[PDB]
Formats: sequence, C-alpha cells, structure tokens
Amino acid sequence: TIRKGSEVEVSSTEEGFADAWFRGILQENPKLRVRYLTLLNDDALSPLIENIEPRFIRPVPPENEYNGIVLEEGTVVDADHKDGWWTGVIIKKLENGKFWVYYDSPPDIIEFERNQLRPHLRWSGWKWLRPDIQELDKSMFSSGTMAEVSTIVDKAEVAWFPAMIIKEIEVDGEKKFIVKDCNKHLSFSGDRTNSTIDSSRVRPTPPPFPVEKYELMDRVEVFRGSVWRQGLVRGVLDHNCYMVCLVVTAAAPVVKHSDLRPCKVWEDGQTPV
Repeated sequence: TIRKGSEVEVSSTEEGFADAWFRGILQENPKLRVRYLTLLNDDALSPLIENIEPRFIRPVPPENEYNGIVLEEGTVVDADHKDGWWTGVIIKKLENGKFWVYYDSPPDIIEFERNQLRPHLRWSGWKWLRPDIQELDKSMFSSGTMAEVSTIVDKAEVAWFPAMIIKEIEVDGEKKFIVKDCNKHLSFSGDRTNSTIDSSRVRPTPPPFPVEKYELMDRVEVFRGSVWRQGLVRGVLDHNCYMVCLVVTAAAPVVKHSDLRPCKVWEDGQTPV
C-alpha cells in the first residue's frame, strides 16, 4: 500500500550494514526511487535519489503492531539513529529505566533511553512478524558482565583495569575477549573501538571483602589514576583513613576506607599474593 508520499524503510545492501533500516521518502508508485532522510541535510540543496529493488524496501511498522510487545532481556529491538534504525538485542534492563543493547558487528554494547528503542519486527512482504525473544548467556563472562583486565605500568607493575566484556571469541583455538572501557568520557565526535584481549589477561570483578580495619603494612589495592594498583598501608589515621603507598615508590597520599581493597588474586579460586 506504499504511496508516493510514504515514509519508507530501506534495507542495507552492504557489509557491516546487515542490521540497519534507513529512513527514506519514496518518490514512486509501483527498481524504485527513494530520497534518504539524512542528518546535516539542509532542504535548500536539491535532494539525491537512489534506486532500490523493492526487495530491500518495506513500510514503516505501525505503532499498534508493536506497542504491545514488552522490552525485556532477550528482546530484539531497533535503535533510533534518526537517519536510521539499528537492530540488536536487549541484554540488560536497568532499574533507572535505561537499557543495554548488544550489536554483533562490530560487537558492541550501547546504553539507550526507552524513547530511542522500538521492538523489532519483520516485514514478510505481506504482514508484520514478531521475532522470538532471544535466550541470553548468563555465564561468568557473559556480554555486559563487568570484569578486570591486566595491564603493565611502565616496566613491571601489574595493574588491574575495569572493563565490560562485550564478546568472547576464539581466534585459532585461543580464547579472546572483546572488551570496552566504560570510564572514558567521549565527545560527540569521539563516540572508537573495543579492544580484543587474550583470555589470560581477564579475571572476574573481585567479590567485596568487608574488612572494617586495616593494619599497617598490609598489601592492598587502591584505585589510582584509572587503574587498580598494588600498595602498602603505611599509616593508620584518624578515624577511618589510611596512608597508602604503592609498590613503585613516589609518595603517599591519604585514602579512605572505602577506596581500599584487600589485595587479592584469581588463578583458579581467588586468593592473596
């Protein structure tokens, strides 16, 4: 029932585009001529028309066809890129109402507001179809799971670095993890690639250890710079505070109880050393 004025969604012919649907305005009544709704477009300059197989064309799904579907973990959804919709799976619903959506090429995880999402639907050429809810991995290092990545500072120090696990892949029989640094402030121009990292470099987030007291000399881990670094409790200070010094030696600054971690390690189970 497409008409000349109809907004329309056109499928991606190209690689790395498998899961997109672009916004367009059809210029024809039944290849077909479409003008793409693009960002940074002033209507002042004459639009550009591309010709598409009706094969790669579908109508915009009407709201009533998908307004009944609830957004939960495993729900296939589309994210509004304004000029287009990008399809992925919801892997976390946060209590604040935000969502974490996964994409598989390149593998990435993005946080969205509810308004930026719609449930995904498929056009048969005849009618709309609801996709199945997707089973989710909740393994130890499932996607979205927060872990720590080993790093070396300068010559020899072993520092641990918080990162989200995007995907676990195998490369030539070697377990690898694609990981994301969730602590960087990115600009709009900045919004960027995840790094692939050997399995040996990745460990779980250390479970919490309450201590309630620390004693001088203790090996301890404090988050300095933006990595966890090893240190020794030089001083015990008024009320709950400590003077910590890192194993490379520079100076000692005050630290609070909260910011200290029992220095722990993971080799099979989790143990000191």
